[PDB]
Amino acid sequence: AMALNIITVTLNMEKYNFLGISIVGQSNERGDGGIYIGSIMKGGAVAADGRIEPGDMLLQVNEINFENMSNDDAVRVLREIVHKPGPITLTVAKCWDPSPRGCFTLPRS
Amino acid sequence: NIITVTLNMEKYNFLGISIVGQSGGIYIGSIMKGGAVAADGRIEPGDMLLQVNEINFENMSNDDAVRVLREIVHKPGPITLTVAKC
Amino acid sequence: SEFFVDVM
Repeated sequence: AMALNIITVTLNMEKYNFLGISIVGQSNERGDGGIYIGSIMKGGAVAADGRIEPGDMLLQVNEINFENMSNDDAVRVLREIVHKPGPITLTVAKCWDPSPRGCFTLPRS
Repeated sequence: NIITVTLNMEKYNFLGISIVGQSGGIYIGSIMKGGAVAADGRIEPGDMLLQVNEINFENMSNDDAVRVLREIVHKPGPITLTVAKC
Repeated sequence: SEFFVDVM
């Protein structure tokens, strides 16, 4: 496994009070997959920063690991986090390939 | 059942809903205690949102639909949601 | 299916 790129973005929730993203889950039979950025909407904290992009894998939010987390939990946790005031730090990977197994694996085809 | 829900938004500044996009339309994910939608009671998870204040979502991406919804909730005044019971 | 994070 190697990373194409890993970035850490601190969002000022004081200047933009909502994140402005959707999340998408991928998983296969084998437990591979994760939580990924779906849409990024203009006007939100994530769009203003400009660095996170659709298809990036969410690795961590604040101090919480998102790499082995059900969709239900990912959605609930992100809301708990947005709900309370204060900064939000998102760590994401830029993925080589958008398949469940593909974020940290170079395409072979 | 297509239902029209008028929320006067006098006592609530938010709908108290989450949205789910399907690749096609936007649907109710969950309804939160303390929002206008729960106070009304008629909308359920999995209902499809068709229009808000005469604006039709059929003509926009799911994420643009959510942006417009957010903008209309932000504007003071009553909200009318048109939903398809699923 | 995409799950919008911000509550409306």
